[PDB]
Amino acid sequence: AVPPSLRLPVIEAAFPRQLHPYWPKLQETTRTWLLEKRLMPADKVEEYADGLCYTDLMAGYYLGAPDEVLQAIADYSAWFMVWDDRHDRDIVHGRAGAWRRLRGLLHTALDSPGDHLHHEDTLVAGFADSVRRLYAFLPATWNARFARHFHTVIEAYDREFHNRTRGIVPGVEEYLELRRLTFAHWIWTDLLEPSSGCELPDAVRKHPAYRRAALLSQEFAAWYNDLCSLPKEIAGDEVHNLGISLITHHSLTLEEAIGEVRRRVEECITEFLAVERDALRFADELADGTVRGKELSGAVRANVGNMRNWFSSVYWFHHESGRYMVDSWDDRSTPPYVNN
Ligand SMILES: CC[N+](CC)(CC)Cc1ccccc1
Ligand SMILES: [Mg+2]
Ligand SMILES: [Mg+2]
Ligand SMILES: [Mg+2]
Repeated sequence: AVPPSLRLPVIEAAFPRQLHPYWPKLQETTRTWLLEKRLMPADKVEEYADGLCYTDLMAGYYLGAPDEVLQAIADYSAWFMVWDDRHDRDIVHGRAGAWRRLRGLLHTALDSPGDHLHHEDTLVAGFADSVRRLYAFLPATWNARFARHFHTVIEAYDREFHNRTRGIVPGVEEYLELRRLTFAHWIWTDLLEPSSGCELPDAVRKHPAYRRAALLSQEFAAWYNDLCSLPKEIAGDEVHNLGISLITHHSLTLEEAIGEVRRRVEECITEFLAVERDALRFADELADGTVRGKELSGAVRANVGNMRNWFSSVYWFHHESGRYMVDSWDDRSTPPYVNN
């Protein structure tokens, strides 16, 4: 059961959870990867990794993915969690130089991951290993789009570094634009395609129904994260959160901001339900009787189905993962799974 302040009855009633059959092997393989790439200390891997539920999150999202595709996605996603932790710790400890150098190496490794597989910085080497594997599934045109999207994500993280160092809370609209990048909306959307085995042509993925369904899936996920991660983020002096922007710039109380974020999250669901009908009609239209048409139709249908799965996976992840359980920590500002 979910606390009433975080409960979304429409998710529970209309978005039933799904789990990829590879999940049991995925859980252990990603844990071993985190250990072997030295992305987390061995004792913290053993104590916390399974409880963090990072593989559960992805195995509830990219249904139908080939096992090796899901493995690369899960490793990359766990890396992404550790990177968020490193970014936070660099801010907290004022390591502007270390952040800047890491930022530059990630930009370079993103374009040439093979060159960085054995880099002295284990965080860079881990990134490169996952990215090189992601680059082996689809044509180089997809790889170039992934890279373009992630260069933008890195710079959004750099903007967050500047905001927190300068004591700046973004305005609400500024935040919503930034959040599409710090949450990596377009990366998760890109990764639908290797999961269904097909790079979608620009004309297909830029169709308004596909774009809008993809957007709303990610807006829900990011703002639901904001709702559930607000306590940990307040305790950690994090400033990036829709609720924090509302409190700071619209002078809402903590209770008023929670209610406002909740209402915006709820609206994402029913806006998605409306556009999902249009997106599945588009999927039907692509089935024009040709082989390629059947392939594109099936791929769009699978991707839209996983856009829907993201709602339930993200919902339950926030209640299962130890990442957000600030009430259990000795130091509310320092999560125990983080390298401080
Ligand atoms: C730091 C976490 N994350 C993914 C690694 C950054 C993009 C957002 C996220 C949080 C919770 C669920 C799903 C994604
Ligand atoms: Mg964070
Ligand atoms: Mg973050
Ligand atoms: Mg958060």
